[PDB]
Amino acid sequence: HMERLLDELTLEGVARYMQSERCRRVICLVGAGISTSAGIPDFRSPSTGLYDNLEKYHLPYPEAIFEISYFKKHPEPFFALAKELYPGQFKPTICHYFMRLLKDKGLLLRCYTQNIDTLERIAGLEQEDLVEAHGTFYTSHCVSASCRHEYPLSWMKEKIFSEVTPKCEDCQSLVKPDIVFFGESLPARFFSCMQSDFLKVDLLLVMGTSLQVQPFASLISKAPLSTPRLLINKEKAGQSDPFLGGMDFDSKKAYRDVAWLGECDQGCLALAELLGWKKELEDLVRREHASIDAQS
Ligand SMILES: [Zn+2]
Repeated sequence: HMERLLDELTLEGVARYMQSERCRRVICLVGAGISTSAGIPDFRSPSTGLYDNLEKYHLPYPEAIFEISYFKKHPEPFFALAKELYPGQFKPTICHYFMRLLKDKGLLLRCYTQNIDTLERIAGLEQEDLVEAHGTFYTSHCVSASCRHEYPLSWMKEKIFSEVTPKCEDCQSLVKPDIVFFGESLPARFFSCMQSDFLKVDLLLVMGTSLQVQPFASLISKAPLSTPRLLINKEKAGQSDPFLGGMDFDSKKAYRDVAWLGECDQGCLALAELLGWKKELEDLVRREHASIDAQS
């Protein structure tokens, strides 16, 4: 398969491709693994125990706490759990700032994220750069269709910590964080952007996602057949399930998929180093972290 775009199936090969004229547009697909080093737990991991200690709320079924209709009937369990799990700090990771550098260098077509933690926005990705496939806590909206007053995270955090159920100042309906609940569709933006972006992509950077939740995981099968796909993740992921266009890292037919196994921050640091960006990345992270630490 000598017509392949990567000269070798390694991080070095990906970096050479990125700095070549053939690689102009990068799509990042990111999940919980890019935020665990910021102290944000993987909410979909059973080890997080998201559905443990819910007996106190007397739910009809455990998932009711994340179901839109139940939430509109009984929002208190959700907000109590949100207080319990609310992060102590919102400091984006090296990986988030690596994506900001991609944006700065003119390479970022889009970041599709499964995360709700807002760290992409704090790191400087703008609305146009992002597809928050599972929604976000970055904004909240009044639930009444005729009103839809928007509230920022600071307002919602004050309500969560004072243990006052958030109500709209205009109409007194419940205000809900913009995360996708059970019984809700993924945002239209997810499908709209997918249909356009994957015609234009030169590289998929898949970071911190095990590609286990649909339809987000299917994004990898939307890339053109020639598009290299780099996985930076603690574990290999995205390969075909031996039971049930997956990643092929290791067969003799492999031609475009590369796995770098380790912490996402370390993989992004290694890639930045190959690209000559390590000092830029360090300076950016150190300045942004200093700024966050110095909020007065
Ligand atoms: Zn309202």
